[PDB]
Amino acid sequence: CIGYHANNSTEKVDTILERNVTVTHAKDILEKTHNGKLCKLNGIPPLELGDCSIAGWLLGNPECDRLLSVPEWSYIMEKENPRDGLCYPGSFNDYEELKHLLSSVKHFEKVKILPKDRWTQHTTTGGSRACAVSGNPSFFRNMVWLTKKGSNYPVAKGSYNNTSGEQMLIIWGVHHPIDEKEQRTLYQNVGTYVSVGTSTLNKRSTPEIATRPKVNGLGSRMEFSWTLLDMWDTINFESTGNLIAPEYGFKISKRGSSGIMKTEGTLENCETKCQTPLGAINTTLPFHNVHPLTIGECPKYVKSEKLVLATGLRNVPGLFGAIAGFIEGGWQGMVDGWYGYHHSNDQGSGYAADKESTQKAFDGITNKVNSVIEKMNTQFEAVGKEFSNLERRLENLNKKMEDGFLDVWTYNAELLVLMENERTLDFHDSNVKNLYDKVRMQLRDNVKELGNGCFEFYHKCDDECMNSVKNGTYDYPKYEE
Amino acid sequence: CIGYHANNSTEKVDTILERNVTVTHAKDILEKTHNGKLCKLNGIPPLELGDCSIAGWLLGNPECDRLLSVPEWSYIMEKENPRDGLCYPGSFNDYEELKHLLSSVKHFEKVKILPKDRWTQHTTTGGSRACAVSGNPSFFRNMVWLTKKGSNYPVAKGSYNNTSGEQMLIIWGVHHPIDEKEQRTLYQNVGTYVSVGTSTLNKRSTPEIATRPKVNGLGSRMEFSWTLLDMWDTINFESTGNLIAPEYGFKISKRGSSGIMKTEGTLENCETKCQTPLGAINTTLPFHNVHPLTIGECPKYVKSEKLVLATGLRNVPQGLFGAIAGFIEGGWQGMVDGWYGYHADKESTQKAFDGITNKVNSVIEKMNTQFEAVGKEFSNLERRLENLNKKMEDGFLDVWTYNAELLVLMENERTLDFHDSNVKNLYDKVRMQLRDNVKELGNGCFEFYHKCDDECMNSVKNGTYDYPKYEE
Amino acid sequence: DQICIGYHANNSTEKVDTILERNVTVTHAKDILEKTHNGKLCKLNGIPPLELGDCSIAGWLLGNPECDRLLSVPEWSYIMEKENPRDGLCYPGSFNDYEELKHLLSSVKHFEKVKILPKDRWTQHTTTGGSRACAVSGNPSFFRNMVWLTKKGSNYPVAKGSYNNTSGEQMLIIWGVHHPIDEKEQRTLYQNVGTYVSVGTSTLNKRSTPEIATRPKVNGLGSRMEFSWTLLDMWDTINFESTGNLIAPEYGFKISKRGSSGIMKTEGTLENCETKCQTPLGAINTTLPFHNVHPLTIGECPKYVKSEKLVLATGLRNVPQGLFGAIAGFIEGGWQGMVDGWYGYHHSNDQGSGYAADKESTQKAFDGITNKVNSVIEKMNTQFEAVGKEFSNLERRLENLNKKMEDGFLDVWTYNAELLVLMENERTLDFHDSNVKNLYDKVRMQLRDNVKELGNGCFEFYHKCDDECMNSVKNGTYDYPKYEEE
Repeated sequence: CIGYHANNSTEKVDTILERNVTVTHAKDILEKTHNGKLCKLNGIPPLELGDCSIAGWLLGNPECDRLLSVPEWSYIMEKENPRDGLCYPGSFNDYEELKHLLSSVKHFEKVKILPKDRWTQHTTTGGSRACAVSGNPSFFRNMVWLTKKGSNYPVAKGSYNNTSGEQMLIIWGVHHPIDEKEQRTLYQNVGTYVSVGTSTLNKRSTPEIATRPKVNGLGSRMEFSWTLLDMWDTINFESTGNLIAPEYGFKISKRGSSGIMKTEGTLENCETKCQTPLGAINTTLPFHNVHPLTIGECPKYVKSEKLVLATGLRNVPGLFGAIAGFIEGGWQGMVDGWYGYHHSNDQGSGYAADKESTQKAFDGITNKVNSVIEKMNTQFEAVGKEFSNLERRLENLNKKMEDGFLDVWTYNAELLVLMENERTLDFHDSNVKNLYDKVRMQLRDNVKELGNGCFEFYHKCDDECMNSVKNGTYDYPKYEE
Repeated sequence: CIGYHANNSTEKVDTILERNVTVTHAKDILEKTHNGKLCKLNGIPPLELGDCSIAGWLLGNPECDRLLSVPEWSYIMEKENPRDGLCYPGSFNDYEELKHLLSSVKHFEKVKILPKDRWTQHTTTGGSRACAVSGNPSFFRNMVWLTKKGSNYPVAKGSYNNTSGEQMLIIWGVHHPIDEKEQRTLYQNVGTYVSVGTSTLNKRSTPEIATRPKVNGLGSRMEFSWTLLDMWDTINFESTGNLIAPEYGFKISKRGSSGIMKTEGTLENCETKCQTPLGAINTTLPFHNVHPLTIGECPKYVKSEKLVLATGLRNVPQGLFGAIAGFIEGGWQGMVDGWYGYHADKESTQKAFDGITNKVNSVIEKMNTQFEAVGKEFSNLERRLENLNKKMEDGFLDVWTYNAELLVLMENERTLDFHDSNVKNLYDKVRMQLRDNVKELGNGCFEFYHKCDDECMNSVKNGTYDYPKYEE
Repeated sequence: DQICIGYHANNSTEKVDTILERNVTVTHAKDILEKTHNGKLCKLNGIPPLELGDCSIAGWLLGNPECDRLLSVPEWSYIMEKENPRDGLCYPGSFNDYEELKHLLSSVKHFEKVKILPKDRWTQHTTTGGSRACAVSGNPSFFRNMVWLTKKGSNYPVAKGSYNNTSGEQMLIIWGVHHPIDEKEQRTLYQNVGTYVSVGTSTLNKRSTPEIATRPKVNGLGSRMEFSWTLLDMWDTINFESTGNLIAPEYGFKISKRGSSGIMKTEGTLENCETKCQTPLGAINTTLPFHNVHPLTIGECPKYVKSEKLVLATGLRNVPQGLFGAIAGFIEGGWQGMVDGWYGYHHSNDQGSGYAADKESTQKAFDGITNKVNSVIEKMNTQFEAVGKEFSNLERRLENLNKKMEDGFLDVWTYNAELLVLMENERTLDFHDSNVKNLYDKVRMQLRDNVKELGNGCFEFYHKCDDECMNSVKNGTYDYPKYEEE
């Protein structure tokens, strides 16, 4: 008797042609588990900003004083709406761009470039209530609010030749008052400007005085801008009022660039190739469905709940008419493989598997499952991008495209599972119909072929004769009836 | 005798291996029909701008006075080149952005915020020939052209604390003259400015006086800008010349955001989940090819003329398993109660049918679809970006086409073979019952060596043949 | 006597993979991955590239004196720049909306330089302005295409100039603003101090103020020149007005276009060939749906894939000395001797041995495999893309959107094409298997009684089978007067 395997499994797969088909074995290829943790990424921690905006951190909001601050990070953790941004109300030009620039960094060191001391001739102690330090009027630790000394504001000049050996991120500001009287109180002079130069940059701001609602009590604003100073290049500042000067610069070496992850949680010291806001993924499968906003090298994100490839055969405690066919059902007793024999022997009967054809099948199904997994390229993407109020169009271009790929990968992967499942079942069917044939063509005359996949022997068949058939050696002196 | 179905069908499908193969049955999965109509979208009408640009509508070009104007729309209809834009020649900063913002809205109400009356101290009646109303010099209904009263233009001040309860779209302008003499005629003062403040916004414009060609007769221009005032926030205006002030604001609640559809036609009161400039699509198929510029939840747009899945079997009036068009040479037009039968096996016709039903569903149902706008807006200095969009839409067009074309072809070859296997299997089931008792003819017939009356014949269709026969 | 059904075999050591096996030697194959260029840069659809040598588009247009002798054609299809052209803005500066201008100029139907505000006519201002940095044979010179307006005597009267665009095509006009480092350099050149540079057309309205500021020296100058551009519509007028610091255009550029393409970063030079699809390593003259030459193509190209080989199997498994159990199955091995097709017979009898091929079923199979290989190739849409885009320093986010997307498509096409080859390979092998198991059956059902079926795909005849009887089996005509022996 020739037959196939069967077992306690209630696992269901779909094919193109049927659904809810119970199968002896399966392998889900949809990665759906995270570890609830935020982790290092390829051996390097994230910059952890707690509830500080990258603006507060850099500018040095006094409320950011005690942040981790590492010399090298791989992504950046912000909260969605950090609260601690520009304590003195304002704005920051090309902000989203700076954030992408800082998102990943090889080395990042703060360095004093235009020391506060040296601004003799101007007042340096300027501060506002809104940036309070223990109930005391303070200011952005990293900047210098240049105001009038006595009743005089001589041209302000300062420069810095970038010798540090790395490119440097320098940030500066312009103060916009609400009053041509606040303008005099601080700067005396009225028609002022704030000029800034390097080998590549040339900007000249004029203060824009204008009535404005109060934000943190102030109606005035401070407008910050930035630039990268190349190695061996010089930044030149010159103002006759309203300059907010940098005290420090930031050595910045990089790297490859990444992206910002919007989360509440905190670094937990683990390791992952692929980080998501719900947790890291340590996986090898080509698809996942944890969360869309990953950072690292991830499987393709898909809108699926399950992608269950069938590996084993139909479970029956096809296209070649054998499994669930002329061989009506499977054998739970044969457990040493997928296909096998049973024989009726007067010395006793039992369950022997064709290991030769179980090896073939198994090596094939292994290869199928590998094909599907290994041909899938994966590279380091950031996925979550930053956009301003005047970039909705662009933000949505990004969205239309991420949505575009979501649909491709879902349809393709869903169908891939279904087409390949119907193939597996049939492969198992063909393997059994072929075994049945191999056997049949050895016997012929000498057996009544029962039609349920059994052969009744017309002669005596002792164990040696039975192994002769599993051997592929049946031959063949018979005799009878 | 075992055999398969046949019929009058001349419908052709392709497979990977053959082409132009006549099949008993087929199901095109390419949606290629619209209804020539523009319709509501998910129960909500489009904003219908006629031939008004969003700039004219908002600014209130007098030529836009009588527009539909609904409190909630789902997309926006403009003509390609609306003609009625900035009747007083100029420009509008961040325009494309404003249009995307207005493309879809949950609630949109105009509201008077800085009433014309209250600008005592300045002249308010300013108008130009170019914005004529019945041959009469007029202006943007929604704005206030502040000029000098007598020979004096005192600082202009105005504010508005946004109490409406929704976020508000406020628009303002700056006038650039062509003459330091036009500049005096209207404003007296020469070194003027136009300052604007909110919690988040802070802008100060200076008028740029400069000789310029005439557009609508004027060489001067008006440069408009906008902002969204948050709830409970205040906008502050202050000018010493050249301000074009808003009279109204726009309450604007939204929503989800959509896009603008460039058409000539008009809303016809129907319903659709998916609108295209040629008409709406009421379809369930995963692919269409009506038009690239859809809005809504649509099938994937493909560069195909037909995607015809084969559902029935090869039509052979008079495969991979050697039965259909094989040892059983041709099909039977006589057997019409199913696909396979004797001389129909409803049991195996049901199996087959349920499978082919599932095939056709698999292909249709696994296709995700979501609300996309497709048609985007770009300025003259955004060609690079516009073309990024195009390279990508092109990118997806190629994927979906290649994939869907191949998908049809791979799955067709499978269907034919599936039918072939179904028949070779029927043939076998029967054969293994008879054996001895019949000469197997080889054309799929069995000649009985004994007598086979109707009960004996049902015994074979039953699966019950058994089996007292000793005849030769 | 005895007949025999079998399949083809040969000297081939070509391996394909399927979903189920790998490294499977096959009689025949067809790689569908285009991996060869011709090391050359070519015309594109019958039109040359603009060849900038080592000039930036800024230097070329502005007319850096170091760009004087460039090819300059009236119509190009893409643009060749070197990566870092060296000859850019010889007088240090910047150029607004530069990346956009480059995309605009990347492909052009007609492009003619035309003198619009002739140098002569700026009576009242000095015109000979030059700088050491733009030297011509050791002589202080300037951008050939611009006019450095400075003071005459000690007076700089308002500068005015206009041009009504009559040329008949849209015109690319470029202008500049000079930013000095000194309210003393500002006086030396322009006398006046609170100056401006105003520019107007039907659509454009810009007013620049010079920004004076201490700055590092670049090419020795601390001052800078900031250029901007616009397109003047037909019949429209550009108005210039300045009280100092204008760098005026002498020429305009008639520009008709077209369709727009992109810029190719290369070192080599145009070699006069032809290609529908150009890559920085060379042109591709191919018809296959995928290639892997280089990502930065321009023209109509196959989909770029991360593959080394995409080898479709066309012929059958090679077995010198499947899913239907025939090939590499009950018919244990293949025949190198049968060379007139894929499947055939061996018929042995007292008139000779000798292989026949079943040409009927070899034609079927071959027409099918031909169609397979065409399906895969022909259903692949292809259109004109540029692929290589231009982005400024403040556009890194955008540049990377482009990258994430090109990367997005790279993964789709690779996974899909890799898998496509594998799924279809397993289908071909099986298809050949089925063709043979079917031949074996067709034959078997004719014979029956009259032969011992050997089980290795041979039939030993129980009667005499002369050549006519053998052709009767290949014919499909075996019939059938035999009652030996028995």
